[PDB]
Amino acid sequence: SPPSIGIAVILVGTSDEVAIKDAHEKDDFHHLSVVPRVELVAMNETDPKSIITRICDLMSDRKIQGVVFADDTDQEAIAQILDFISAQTLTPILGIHGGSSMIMADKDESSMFFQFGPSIEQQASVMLNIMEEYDWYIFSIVTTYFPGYQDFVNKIRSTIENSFVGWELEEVLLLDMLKKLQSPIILLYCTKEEATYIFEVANLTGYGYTWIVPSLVAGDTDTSEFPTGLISVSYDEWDYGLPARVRDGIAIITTAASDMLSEHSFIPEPKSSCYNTHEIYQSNMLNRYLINVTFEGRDLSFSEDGYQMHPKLVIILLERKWERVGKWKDKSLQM
Amino acid sequence: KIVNIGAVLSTKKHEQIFREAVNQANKKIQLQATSVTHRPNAIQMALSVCEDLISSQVYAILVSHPPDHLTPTPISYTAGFYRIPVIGLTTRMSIYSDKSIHLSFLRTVPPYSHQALVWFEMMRLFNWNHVILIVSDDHEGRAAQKKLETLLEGPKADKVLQFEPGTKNLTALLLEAKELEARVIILSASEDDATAVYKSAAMLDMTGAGYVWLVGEREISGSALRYAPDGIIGLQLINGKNESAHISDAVAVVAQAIHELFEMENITDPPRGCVGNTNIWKTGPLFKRVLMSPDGVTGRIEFNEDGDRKFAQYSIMNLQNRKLVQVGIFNGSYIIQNDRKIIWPGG
Repeated sequence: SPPSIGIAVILVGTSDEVAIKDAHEKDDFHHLSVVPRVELVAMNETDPKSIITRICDLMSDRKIQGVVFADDTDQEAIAQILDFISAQTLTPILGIHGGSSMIMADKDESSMFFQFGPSIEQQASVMLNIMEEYDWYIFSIVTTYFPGYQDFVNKIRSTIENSFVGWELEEVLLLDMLKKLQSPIILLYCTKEEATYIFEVANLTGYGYTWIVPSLVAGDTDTSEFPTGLISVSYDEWDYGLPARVRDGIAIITTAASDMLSEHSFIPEPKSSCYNTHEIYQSNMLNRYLINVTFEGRDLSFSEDGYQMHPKLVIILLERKWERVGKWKDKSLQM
Repeated sequence: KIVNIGAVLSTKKHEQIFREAVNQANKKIQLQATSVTHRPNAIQMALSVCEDLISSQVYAILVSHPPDHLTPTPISYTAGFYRIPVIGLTTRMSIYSDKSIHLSFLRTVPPYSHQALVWFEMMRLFNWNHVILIVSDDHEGRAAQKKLETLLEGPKADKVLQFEPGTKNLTALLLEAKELEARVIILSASEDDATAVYKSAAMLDMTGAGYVWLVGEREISGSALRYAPDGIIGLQLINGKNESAHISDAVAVVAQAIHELFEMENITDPPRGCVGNTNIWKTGPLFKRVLMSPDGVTGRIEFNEDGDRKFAQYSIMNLQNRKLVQVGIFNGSYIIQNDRKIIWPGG
């Protein structure tokens, strides 16, 4: 009875295709108005032409309703390409791992690309909640001109402006790539390449002062200048494996399509191909269902700008040695 | 070594100039030209950059937006996988200034947001210390708001009112401008958005004497000029839409920069095609750092921190008797008035 929709689960150097197959192939999406017909594609070539000529060919052979993309790189240019793909075929893509999940604020108005990951404002909120836990109400901020810079500073200053407790923001600095100032708790915000040059001063650090940067600085946690005792916000890349995310992305596409058909009595006609175009209203309706998918009680909603509303975030300490020391679900910190 | 420099230009007439510009630029390395036209379907344009440009080991791609619907995004993203420097020549929308999305982009034209830099001076030239800023809830409009705000911050004078793009009836907003005792009004919208404001303002008597309409280039362009109010002041980028002069200038730029880059050491060869090359051009970021860090056909050629063009003049325009007049010119710092007299709305 329930119609089948075609979801492409594309894995770029993303072993193992077996654990990913078996995990989802027991989820009975009946009790939904729509059930998914999943076709994995294992690829080794991660360039713009290969990714494009994979998506488009899959669209022209099979009826592709959704695409779920997982990656094994730290290349953000992946995400933009797929968000560029999303918009020109008005077909949903979910970047769930790797560069496909490297959050891309400010993207195409027509886009249906959504990423498993948090915003700059969300992790800033987690930082200030860490302080609210252990009473570090005196801090600074030190920022580069790298984008999202102000949005970060804006989020910090906002959450404490609209408050009664005694927050004391010392000094807010904006490096170029040089002055000295003494605050016990800081908030560094920059690129991991520029962070090392900034971290190269008084290896300011190492005595009685903690430093706290997000995923933008921690970067590839499995990869000199960085302080010991650095605390970071990052996405849960330890207890949330690729099978679990492929399966979650499937559930999101399938539930969105189902809710649309149970209300509008039709789901979008899959896209003819990439080459042809001619023969928008269907895309935006599904987009509305895509960003408000409640599954297993768990709220898997998205922002209209492409990040998750409630990402599984973790607070990590820096031997090697980034180690999880806290978890964040909804608006609380269990550390 | 042969160093080829790629281009995505308007028609064959312009690709001709580009190969001629490379020709008159070779005066150890030889520069050769590889050029294509735009592909109206942008997915195929992304594949054309792979198969016709990067397949030739390109060291930089230049991209002209023709006089709509063709953006440099397919070339920026594809070349932006590696970081082969992409030098836009025509498009001015500020989405291309965000370095966290467009990873190797320079452009010999200022973005539209930078036109706020002129209105600032108009205010400092007319003692306008209280403005109402009407902008579209769009990346470009808020780009104007953001830069006008920061250069005002030395934003009480800035009273912003937002409208959703595609809004035909704007009586509510402008009614609120009336309630806010509006005098000088700055507007940042698209062509067909500015048209909507223009008609809504000429129907509650908001274009007459006492009102000052200060406006950029898109709002005094195309459809919007026909219904733009009598007395409005617009802007116009000098040598802006002249694709030739920008090809010539940017070819001179990449030439000098190729020389400076080979003066350095350990410069690798760019990728040869997309399929198989999953890694990044190692000496790419350094090459663009060279490009961002002379004199030319369009003017003092120099870029800011984002790769956007610095030191550009604007034709300052006033709409006299339903016709655009140049009442002045924006040096690049000071703003200079010519012989013609200015007429405000109403007179």
